[PDB]
Amino acid sequence: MNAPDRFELFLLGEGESKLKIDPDTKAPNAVVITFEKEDHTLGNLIRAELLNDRKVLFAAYKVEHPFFARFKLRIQTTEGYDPKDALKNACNSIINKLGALKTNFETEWNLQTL
Amino acid sequence: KAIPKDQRATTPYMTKYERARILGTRALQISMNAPVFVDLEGETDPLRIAMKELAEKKIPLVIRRYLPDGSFEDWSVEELIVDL
Amino acid sequence: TLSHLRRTNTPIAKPRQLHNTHWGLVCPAETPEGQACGLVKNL
Amino acid sequence: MIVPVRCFSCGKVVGDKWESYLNLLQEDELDEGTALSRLGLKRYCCRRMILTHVDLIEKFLRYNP
Amino acid sequence: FDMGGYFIINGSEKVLIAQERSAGNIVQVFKKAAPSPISHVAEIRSALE
Amino acid sequence: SNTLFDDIFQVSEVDPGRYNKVCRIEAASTTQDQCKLTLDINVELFPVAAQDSLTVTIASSLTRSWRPPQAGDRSLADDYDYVMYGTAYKFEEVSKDLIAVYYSFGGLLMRLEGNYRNLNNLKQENAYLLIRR
Amino acid sequence: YDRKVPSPTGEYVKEPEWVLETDGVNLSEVMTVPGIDPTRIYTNSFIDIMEVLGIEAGRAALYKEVYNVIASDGSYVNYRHMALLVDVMTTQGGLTSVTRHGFNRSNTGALMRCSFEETVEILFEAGASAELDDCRGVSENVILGQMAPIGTGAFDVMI
Amino acid sequence: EEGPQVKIREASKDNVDFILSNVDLAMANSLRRVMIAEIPTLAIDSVEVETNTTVLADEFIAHRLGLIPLQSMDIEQLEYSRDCFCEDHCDKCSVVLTLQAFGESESTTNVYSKDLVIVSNLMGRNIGHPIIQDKEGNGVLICKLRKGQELKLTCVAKKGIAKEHAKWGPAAAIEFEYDPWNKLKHTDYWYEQDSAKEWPQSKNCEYEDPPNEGDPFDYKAQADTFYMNVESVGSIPVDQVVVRGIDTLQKKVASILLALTQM
Amino acid sequence: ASRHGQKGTIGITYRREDMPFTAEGIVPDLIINPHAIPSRMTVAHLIECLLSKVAALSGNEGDASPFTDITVEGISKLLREHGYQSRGFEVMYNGHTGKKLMAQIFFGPTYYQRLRHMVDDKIHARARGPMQVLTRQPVEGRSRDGGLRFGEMERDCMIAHGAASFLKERLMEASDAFRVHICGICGLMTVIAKLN
Amino acid sequence: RGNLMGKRVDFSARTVISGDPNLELDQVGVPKSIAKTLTYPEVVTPYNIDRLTQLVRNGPNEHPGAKYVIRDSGDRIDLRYSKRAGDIQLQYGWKVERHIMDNDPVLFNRQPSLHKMSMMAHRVKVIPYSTFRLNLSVTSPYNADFDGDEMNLHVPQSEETRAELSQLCAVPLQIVSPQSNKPCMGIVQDTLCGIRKLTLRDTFIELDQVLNMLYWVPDWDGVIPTPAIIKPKPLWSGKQILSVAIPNGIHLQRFDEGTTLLSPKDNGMLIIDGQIIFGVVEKKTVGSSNGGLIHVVTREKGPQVCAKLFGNIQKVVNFWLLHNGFSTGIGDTIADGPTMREITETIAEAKKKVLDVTKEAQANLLTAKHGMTLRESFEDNVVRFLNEARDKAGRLAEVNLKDLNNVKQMVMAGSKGSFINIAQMSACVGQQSVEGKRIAFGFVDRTLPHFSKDDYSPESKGFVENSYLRGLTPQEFFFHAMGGREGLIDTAVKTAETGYIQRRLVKALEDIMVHYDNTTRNSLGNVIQFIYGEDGMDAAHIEKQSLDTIGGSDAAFEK
Amino acid sequence: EGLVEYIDAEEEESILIAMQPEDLEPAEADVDPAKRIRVSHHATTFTHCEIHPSMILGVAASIIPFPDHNQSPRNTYQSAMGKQAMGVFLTNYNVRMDTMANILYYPQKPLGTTRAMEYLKFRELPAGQNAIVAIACYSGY
Amino acid sequence: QNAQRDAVTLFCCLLRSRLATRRVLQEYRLTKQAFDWVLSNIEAQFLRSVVHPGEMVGVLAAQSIGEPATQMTLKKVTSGVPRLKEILNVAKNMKTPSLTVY
DNA sequence: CTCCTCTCCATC
RNA sequence: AUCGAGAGGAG
Ligand SMILES: [Zn+2]
Ligand SMILES: [Zn+2]
Ligand SMILES: [Zn+2]
Repeated sequence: MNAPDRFELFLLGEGESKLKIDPDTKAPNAVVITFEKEDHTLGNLIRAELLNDRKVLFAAYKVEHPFFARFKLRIQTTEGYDPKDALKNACNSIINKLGALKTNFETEWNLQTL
Repeated sequence: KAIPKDQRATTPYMTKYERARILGTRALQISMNAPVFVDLEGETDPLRIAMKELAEKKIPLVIRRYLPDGSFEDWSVEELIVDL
Repeated sequence: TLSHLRRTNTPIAKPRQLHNTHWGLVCPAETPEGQACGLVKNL
Repeated sequence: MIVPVRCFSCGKVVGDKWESYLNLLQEDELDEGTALSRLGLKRYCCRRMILTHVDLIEKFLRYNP
Repeated sequence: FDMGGYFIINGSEKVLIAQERSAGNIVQVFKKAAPSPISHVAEIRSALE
Repeated sequence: SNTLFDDIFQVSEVDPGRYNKVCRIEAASTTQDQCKLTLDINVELFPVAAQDSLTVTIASSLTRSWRPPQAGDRSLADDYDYVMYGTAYKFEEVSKDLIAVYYSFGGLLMRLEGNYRNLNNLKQENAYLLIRR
Repeated sequence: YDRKVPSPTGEYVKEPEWVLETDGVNLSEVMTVPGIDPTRIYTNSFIDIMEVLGIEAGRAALYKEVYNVIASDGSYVNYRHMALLVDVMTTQGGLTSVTRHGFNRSNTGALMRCSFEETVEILFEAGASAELDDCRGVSENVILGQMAPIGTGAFDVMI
Repeated sequence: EEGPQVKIREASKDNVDFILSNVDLAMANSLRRVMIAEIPTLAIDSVEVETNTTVLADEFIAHRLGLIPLQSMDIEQLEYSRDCFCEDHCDKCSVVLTLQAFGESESTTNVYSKDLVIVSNLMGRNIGHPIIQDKEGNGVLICKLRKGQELKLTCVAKKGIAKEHAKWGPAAAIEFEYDPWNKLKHTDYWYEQDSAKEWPQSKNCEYEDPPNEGDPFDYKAQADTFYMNVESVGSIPVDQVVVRGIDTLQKKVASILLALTQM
Repeated sequence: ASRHGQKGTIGITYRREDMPFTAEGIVPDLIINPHAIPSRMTVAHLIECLLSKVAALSGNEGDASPFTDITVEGISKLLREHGYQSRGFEVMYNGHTGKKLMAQIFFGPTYYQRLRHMVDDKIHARARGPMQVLTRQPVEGRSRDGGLRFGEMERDCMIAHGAASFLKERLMEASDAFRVHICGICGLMTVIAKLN
Repeated sequence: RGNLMGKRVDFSARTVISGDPNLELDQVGVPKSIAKTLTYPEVVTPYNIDRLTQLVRNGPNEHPGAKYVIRDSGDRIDLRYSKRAGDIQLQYGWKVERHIMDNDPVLFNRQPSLHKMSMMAHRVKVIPYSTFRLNLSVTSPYNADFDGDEMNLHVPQSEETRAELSQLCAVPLQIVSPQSNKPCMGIVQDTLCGIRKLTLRDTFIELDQVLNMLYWVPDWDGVIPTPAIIKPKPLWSGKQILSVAIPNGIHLQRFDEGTTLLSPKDNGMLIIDGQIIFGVVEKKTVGSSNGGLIHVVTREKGPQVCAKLFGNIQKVVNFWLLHNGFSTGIGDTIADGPTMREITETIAEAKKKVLDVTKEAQANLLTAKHGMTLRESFEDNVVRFLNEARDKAGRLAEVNLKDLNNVKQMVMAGSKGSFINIAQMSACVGQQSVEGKRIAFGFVDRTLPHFSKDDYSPESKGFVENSYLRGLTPQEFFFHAMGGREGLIDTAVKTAETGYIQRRLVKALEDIMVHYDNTTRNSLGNVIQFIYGEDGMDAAHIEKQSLDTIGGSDAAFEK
Repeated sequence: EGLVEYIDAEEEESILIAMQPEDLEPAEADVDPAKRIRVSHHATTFTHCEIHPSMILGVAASIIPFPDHNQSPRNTYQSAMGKQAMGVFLTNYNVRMDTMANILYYPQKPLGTTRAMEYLKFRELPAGQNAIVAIACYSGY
Repeated sequence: QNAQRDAVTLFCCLLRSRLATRRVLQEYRLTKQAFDWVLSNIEAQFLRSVVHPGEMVGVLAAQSIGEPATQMTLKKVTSGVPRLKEILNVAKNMKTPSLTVY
């Protein structure tokens, strides 16, 4: 009766884009990205993947309330290297990693019997 | 009767009660478009306005404090200290 | 239903307390919380 | 009321399994244990869906119009 | 499954809850409080069944 | 900006006192007898045991945001195996002509006891600890 | 009984002392006994203690008691409270009970006493005796639905 | 060949039991997550009861139809009903289905899932088939009927995802173990005497080397090698279930990549 | 509720993916928090759990009858020869991360009962509404779109706070508030209200 | 009494409450519905028309909207119906009954209403799902649990009224409470079993986790703290970051039984300037203690800063515990085989002791103690011989419990549990009582008709020899069944008085109050007390602080 | 044939009863440490024996698994929560017309039953499902 | 002015015990400014601790005793709830009277 | 002679 | 409007 609709978990609403970007006040070269309509399925993913890149100082995420799907990824990075790339470069790294995982799995799926 | 501007004990400090009903009593004026007697540095709530009028001691109100024998004392809100 | 058909009330010593002689006539556990606590009993 | 499709906690379709579960209980003498295993039900969530279900529909039907 | 120990009245089932009462024809002794001149009393609720 | 104490210590007991990772290590100083040291060593990522000799440095240098490494291309004062960071809380007169500092390496604790460690072993936030060999 | 007690030297040190704990109250007469310290003898009878040592000794035994009930449960209440309760009892003259016959008849407003227990009868004698009620009490203003002499309505705002 | 490696021990119609090497835990997980919740499927979403003199009530039935498995092989070339521009249904988004059963017999007549009749344009693609894994060839008891009782209705299967309801899951139960002997020391075993004898070694202990007491803790170690096994309800066949996972994951990863560009 | 006076309310609903899960992939239907266990001595609850597991696996009747030679040491052996750890514990993995759980978990079938009292037949708000006749105060129940009684006992807690105006707001505006006319001589309500 | 002094009233709502470990302490998770229903009369002022005219247009059932617009002449314009509800131009000085909005003042209480604390101001946070959500550390003072306790919300209606919540009743102001001059909220279950877990030496959380935790605190200063460990791996101590939540100039001195600025048992608690030095955080530190960090932080920093604190400790330890996690099995109530053997022989020598007093007393040598019957001095001996059997068999149970023992861990943390809870669950349950005496002879000179007459052994007068996991026996069951129930009786009755007492106690002090001369008088003007509390101090700002002028050596005082 | 007789409480007053009719009156002639500790045969006259002691329990309370391992008032709590616990209350619920009637979609018998739970017809018209429960802290919700 | 002294008397001997010369030099080594601050805020700390004219003490005390009253449920003496019932009632008929001679 | 609440039943 | 049961939380 007060329940929120079950499609509000992956659809967006109105005047609600899937990425908000904002500069963190506390630290220099720092950024806090709000993800509408997403969660741990790819919060935890980017964060640990935004960690293997040596040009990053800081990288964390958090679901403020498991009531609404929105997690905030905050990132600070080295002098110069703007985080908007940091995210990109990582977001891509993943694409490849999975892209490879698909074919490799494809190869071995076609070896088996039954 | 009356009690002079002198011979006053009465705590010079603002009672938590006194103060809350000052904030309130101004908020009731500020909520019905009566003029704001300080610069409102970007706040719009008639409660949060009063809190600035008080930080800046610009509330033209007096307290009347009653001593249980039927005597009383007057206290301008510019006169009282706001600690707490 | 099974229980409400087997209920025992008592109107008005210490009558709510589970008594030795209740052993295997009244249920020791089954009685309602507060209000008429223990005064009602189940077989 | 009838065998649930799919098992609440795991997801394995269990609907089809009912009428099956009954025979290799009683056609070829088997204990409810082994019967749940021939039917592919290896997880206990996905075993409890069937071990427990009381088929109340059969008794429902007994009424007439 | 309905084992039925009720009556129907105006549609709604109704249960008669078994009432409790100290029995009759005994015959007991009750040590009575100090500010009572009455020390012991042997009580007996008498009625014909 | 430098290095604040040095010596080679002689561990006399290991203490697995209802902990798996953290041990309490009581030691002794070979050089000058007026010294003993109780220290809390993470025996998981650096084992310490029987009648064992090790070297202990303090320093206080090589503070807003810890970087990662990259230091696979930097200077580290890392010629050591085991190196934790602390705060100093109370400095105590044992009596004398004898002194003793206390340390909280985020709860891993340290008692050092001597004398010549006065104008040397300071007061502040700074204070690392480098064990080795 | 134990007793933590001054040494000449200075340190408070434990010296045990024999106490007699009884099962029956008479205080007019046990203290007047020789052998026993008549500056300490104590009853859990805070009504007897009042008849003997004076209103003011009562105020204490009544606290000591109130306290000792609360404190056997582990609960610590901050003195100023029981010291209020314990006072309101003591202040009229003897021990004014926390019940209808105590506080709820003691020359207060009628509208108030009214809102406690003997509702009508108060209002009755209120009418027969031309009691002019004050409206300085709390309830007397809850009754009248008014901004009552309390925290906020103690004082009064002016220009 | 380039990154994430993958052996497969045992494969089947309903089980993909596979190692997975050279990968981050982070994603190895987020694979399982998407796999479980995010690869789209088809399953009844509207029901139009026509006449129902069963003892199962209307919404009861309309529920189990939900849970029923409907072939979601070619689902990718079907549109989300929300997306498409028709009002309510159209063949491009929605597959309809009819069920009519009527007690014709004395001896309690069932309604299995196999007498759902497709009524809409299949347009050639592979869709909306009650998956039968049943022996006698009639998976899922819908309900049972008496002598003179009927049940007639229309089901309108749509594209959905487990995030929107578990009926739309194609995954059943995904098993997931990493580092069998606890050499990562990520858990701390709860024991009374041995810990060793007190828990049993997982089937996954054969494919990994024991500890040897003389070795001290490997602190710098990370989580490589995850011993997954995917099950399959079977609207999507076992293989794609993992694949469509890697894709839809890849998808949203990329949609967030595009987003930066579209700002 | 369980079967041994472990009354609880859902406080949150999690999907199958944010749930912790055993290495055989089982999500739990229910996470009750192990703070409820040791301050109401409910040891059976736990026992049930362990037998049930074994019943769900052995495909058997769980024998929970009161006075028996049914032991936790008897039950536990049984589910050793089965494949799990003889006291229920199962290594679970967090749901967001998939990182192992630092400490094993108690898991099992456990008869649970869904009792009455569901939120929605309770939820009641009232912002003005139907009054009664006698006293124009708002009317009892939530059955009537009634109002809530700010009974004496709460007023006490309003007097304590020294909330003067606010206790008046409860005791005039919302609820009653009535305009009577009074005498300047007699002092009663004999006044005629010829207003206009 | 029922109508005037406590009225039914409007602008109120009521529902089941549930837990929310990511709400603020002062916040009140209000369901959308209820928020859609209650209304605050706001005015049309240039400072709001914008946000306000919007609401009018929104509709009396899309959330941040409203019903009812009120005008000059003084009439209802009903915004559900009315031909002009998608129009209405607002003229300055008209009121516009609006939906209750995020961050509004509300009075939110649980009943029974037995402090000024089961009764307080809150911050509104409109949410889905029809339960009233509140922070688990506003648990204590309402006396809540989320197992279907209902709670009552009221909404002010005047600006001044709003203020009267916001300034006086605000939950953070009630943090340090007059009753026991100590704070009444604290750290509770999950949080508390976490805050210890996190904090013990052995516990080390590293980069990936630490980075998140840091971010997890909303008041983070963005500086990764330099890690206590930097060597072959870098790690931070549990303590390390928890300390991120601790504000500045906050110091704490504890010292327990074995505490010695080393704390080789990690005893006591030393906190220096927003970072913690040694000592396991638990109930005594983080609880609702007297010396507690909550009692410090509230005095020293303020309420605000402390009402923020609660969150940060939780938001963090909650996170850490989300990924670690802890449970409880029946295995946590098991005891070792040579313990279990020893427990029984501890009862079995105490079984002799009762027998041998009953042996003595039958042979008329049991010396009658002073002022008590022989029969009493028997009764007394056995009951003391049987408690000391369970208490000892209990301590044998406690000692056998390893530190990995969950039950222990909660008991060490002070989250829930006690010594008695171990002792019954693992060793023996002990003697039942019925009105202070061992089980009575209901049947004539016997207990159950399964016994002989004239039997005064433990077995027969209700000593439950077996542990709860062993399982009681029939006699045993019935006996414990007799005692259990004795509780329930007064849970139905040791209440009905305790409510009548409060009712009087209140009514009798009711209208006593400090006046404008620090005197304590009442409605009559009769002084009760010349300064309130005998010193004119509010007990809120009062602390237990030693008086080192008194105890200790005449010598040590000079020196 | 008089192998069982009906005893009322007043006649109870003058009998010797046996809990178990087996290991209660055989010959006295090892002790699996886990089995709870029952006293002894002690007493020699036994007028009549108990059928089974579980039968001292009510109709709500015999639905409890292991009530004997529980803290008494808890049992009691169940005993009042069983009468609020949803399910198949009568097979005819389709035809009866009752102000308020609840039933369970897929009510399962419990997995762990009572020997009394049999004549109670409970495992045939259950009130509750057999859900897998994790007892652990998770999100602290 | 005499209650003023009396009403402070206790707080002062504390103050004295702690801010006495040898200590405020030896044990804790203040500096003219630092000290002068410790002195400065103690006054303004005290000040904030004074009861506000308004504080509705009647209820306040009552609840404060009435609550712990409810926390009571269960060496031969009437204690707890029922004792309170005697005490508040001015129990003429007290169940356990008892002298305690010293 | 405990607060507060929910729900169902029968009536001049 | 009036009566009366059965429940909910403090156990
Ligand atoms: Zn399953
Ligand atoms: Zn379409
Ligand atoms: Zn007149």
